Amino acid sequence: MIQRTPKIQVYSRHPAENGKSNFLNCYVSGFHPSDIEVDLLKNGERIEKVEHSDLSFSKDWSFYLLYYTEFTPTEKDEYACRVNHVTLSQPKIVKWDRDM
Amino acid sequence: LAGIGILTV
Amino acid sequence: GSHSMRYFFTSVSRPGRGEPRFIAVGYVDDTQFVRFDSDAASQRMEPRAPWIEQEGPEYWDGETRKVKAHSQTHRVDLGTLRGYYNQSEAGSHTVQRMYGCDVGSDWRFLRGYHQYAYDGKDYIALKEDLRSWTAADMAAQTTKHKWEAAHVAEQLRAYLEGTCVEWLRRYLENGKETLQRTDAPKTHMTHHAVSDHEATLRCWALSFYPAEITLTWQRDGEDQTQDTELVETRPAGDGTFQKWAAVVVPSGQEQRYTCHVQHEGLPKPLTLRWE
Ligand code: NA
Repeated sequence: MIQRTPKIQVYSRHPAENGKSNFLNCYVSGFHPSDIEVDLLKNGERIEKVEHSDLSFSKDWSFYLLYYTEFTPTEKDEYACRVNHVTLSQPKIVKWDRDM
Repeated sequence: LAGIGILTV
Repeated sequence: GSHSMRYFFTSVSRPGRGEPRFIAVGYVDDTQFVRFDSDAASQRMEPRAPWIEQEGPEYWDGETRKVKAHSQTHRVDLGTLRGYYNQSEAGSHTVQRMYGCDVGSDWRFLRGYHQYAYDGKDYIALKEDLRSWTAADMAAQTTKHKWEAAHVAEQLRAYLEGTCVEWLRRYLENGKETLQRTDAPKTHMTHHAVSDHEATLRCWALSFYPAEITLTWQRDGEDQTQDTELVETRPAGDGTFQKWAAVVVPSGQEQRYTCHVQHEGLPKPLTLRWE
């Protein structure tokens, strides 16, 4: 059966400035089948206040989803997104890197 | 949505 | 200038854990406006854009009735396809359907589409003329014969060339502030050493709408396609999109490299330089 691996991106909605409210996004795209676990992490702990988009797909049939939460960046806090899917042998963690 | 033409395969 | 309306449907079986999950979404261009989820409490088609909220009770009742009928047919399909492919109940399977219509800058019909997939691969699709079918495998020929005998293409063509286009035009008018805008990309490049002898160059496009955009790198005017990392265009969450392209280059060679951005909101394509 076809399986396609999620392509995971973790990023802020607006350019990050410490102390200014913003949104943290984890966009997962290009996956099949649709069953996927996505958590946003703060200092390695799961964030509870997380919304997501309605499941849709691209022209090649692969799915995409956005997970998002409001946040206020600081110097010290580390953010990440943890994703599991059949194509991944263990959950994959992608760290937010604000200096890309 | 389409109200016609959506059939079972 | 040009616009599209598309509906996307996904049904997934979950053997021994109840009925299949069914999710439907509709988009105008890159803007979602409706959803239905079989697992949700409301059991209604629900608005997802501010400009569709003004549609009255007849619209929401009618869209809910139609989306439930779509849910029921895709539910049956999951069983039918398991029969066609001699599959067991050990595993979950996925059906996807997408259909809709494109118009040009003058809002006249360009083309229509209706495509179906099973387990992530093409199954059957309407041809460009909307009068005949492309079936991807032997099991889809069976569907083709059944759909030809039931005159499905004639019904779909009528919807896609008529009703779909009429409602797209209504949405483009009612949602004009959102749908008939173009937000040009805000662009820049970043530079970061990865070692004492190489640097990552990353070309950024932010805050653009619609999502279609091209970012490319050149070295002395030659395209660097094979050496470029290009990420999927992603939503910012506010109705605009972002994308980047990167190359890793030897330090000292930055001035040979240029990033090129094309987007419908730009008066001219941009070339970004390190000199
Ligand atoms: Na896994």
